[PDB]
Amino acid sequence: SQAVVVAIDAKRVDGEFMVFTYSGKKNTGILLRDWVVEVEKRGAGEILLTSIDRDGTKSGYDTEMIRFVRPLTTLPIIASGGAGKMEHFLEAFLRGADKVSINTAAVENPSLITQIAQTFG
Amino acid sequence: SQAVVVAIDAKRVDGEFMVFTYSGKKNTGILLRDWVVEVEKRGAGEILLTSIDRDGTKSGYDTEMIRFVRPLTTLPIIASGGAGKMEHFLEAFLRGADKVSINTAAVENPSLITQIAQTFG
Repeated sequence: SQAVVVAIDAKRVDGEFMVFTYSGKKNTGILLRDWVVEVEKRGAGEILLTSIDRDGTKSGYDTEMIRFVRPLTTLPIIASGGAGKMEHFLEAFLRGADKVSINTAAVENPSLITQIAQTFG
Repeated sequence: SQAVVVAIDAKRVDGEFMVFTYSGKKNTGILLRDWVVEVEKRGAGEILLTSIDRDGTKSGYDTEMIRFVRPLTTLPIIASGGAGKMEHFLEAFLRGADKVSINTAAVENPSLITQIAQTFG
């Protein structure tokens, strides 16, 4: 299972977390709560959980979505989308994320990588 | 280090692999070869390597980019972008990817998750 990462992009639609495909543009009609479980059962090794609701912003990770997903699966959850500053990483971990993903934020401030790794491993 | 995933989006510009930010839209001017090394030194636990050149296609992962990155770092590399069918996963692994990421391909054919996990773990 260690070989498979499932990336899940989700956002709020009418009070429900829905899975989106095609770079966050197509509403699949599949509930996030159902998909997370199925991905675990099928043998995914970790989940890359991207909130389309926070992706591209610097407001922090979507901690409500992390909280929602945490009790539904035992897999490692990688929080993605929204990171801007050091306090955001602790916040994700406190909601049950196992890992944090950074991209633009890392390029623009490489020291974030160092700071997370020295604090959290 | 296990806590940090660095996502790197890259593509070819004038014969060089360049790092892009802002969902693959801004050319940073930073070479992929330099950035991979720096991310390793700074303590990233794994790299999510997305080829903007194959993302959103179903042609396979960008195996040339995986080959290019493999000898530059010892970190686990997650191949991302381009997956369409089972033979693509073996191909990525054979170029040195440690993991494969799937998203739209998994939603559209959940059995891919099962098949990768039973074959590769």
